[PDB]
Amino acid sequence: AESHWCYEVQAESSNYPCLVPVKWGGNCQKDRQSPINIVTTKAKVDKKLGRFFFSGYDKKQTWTVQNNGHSVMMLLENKASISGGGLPAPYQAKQLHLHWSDLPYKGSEHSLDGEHFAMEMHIVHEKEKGTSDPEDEIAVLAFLVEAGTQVNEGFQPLVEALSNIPKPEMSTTMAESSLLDLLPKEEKLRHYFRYLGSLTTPTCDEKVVWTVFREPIQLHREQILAFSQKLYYDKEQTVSMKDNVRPLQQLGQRTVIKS
Ligand SMILES: CC(=O)/N=c1\sc(S(N)(=O)=O)nn1C
Ligand SMILES: [Zn+2]
Repeated sequence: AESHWCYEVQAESSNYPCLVPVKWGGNCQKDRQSPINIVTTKAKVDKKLGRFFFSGYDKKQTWTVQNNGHSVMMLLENKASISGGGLPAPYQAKQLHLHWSDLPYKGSEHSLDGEHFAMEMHIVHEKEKGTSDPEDEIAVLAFLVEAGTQVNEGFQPLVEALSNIPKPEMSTTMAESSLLDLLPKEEKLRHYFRYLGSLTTPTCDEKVVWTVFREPIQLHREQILAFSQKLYYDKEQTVSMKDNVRPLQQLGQRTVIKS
């Protein structure tokens, strides 16, 4: 590898050389990659995909949030977990991070019926294994974010914290908030899409069971813009953090199912 991985926007916005997505190493060139476009009418209903159970999602916490140089990430340190969702085990929550742009019609990694959303939020969980690595070691819950004029009060603690972590490796503490504050209303999360894929940054390991919820989070345009306005890819603050999005990958011979 001749330089550090980057997103296209970083290569375009700086003279410092870096490895763009089509040139990424690791497992990034293998054939079960994410994100993908989901043709919603072609995903078959699987009745075994029931409701999710969220643990620790309703509890108010003061989360640590940090700029890791390619996103903003909340550290969930196993303080939450999930089960159900047609998942084979409970999964422990590790981190939450986001991908975004500064235009309403792009910013998501996945697309639904060829539509990208303003952001996409990933909550990353790790499988509770038994004795008897796997294709489903990691469960990522993906939520699409739609831009509008509705102020999302739940997001405010996160949005306000952004001012405090402009540069990579900076961390801060968010005001009291729960994970549910960040999500659509729980009852609306019964409809989701499911497929097997990869992590969307190097080394892009093919060990993710993906869930993409049908119901979008509503965020005000200016709450979304706060991400590109307050954050930077680099300590020199030369490239505002936005378009931290991997281009679409081919489904190949994989199948997408839905609840
Ligand atoms: C270690 C870890 O969780 N990193 C991640 S989370 C992730 S993502 N964007 O959720 O698929 N991609 N990568 C590389
Ligand atoms: Zn992600």
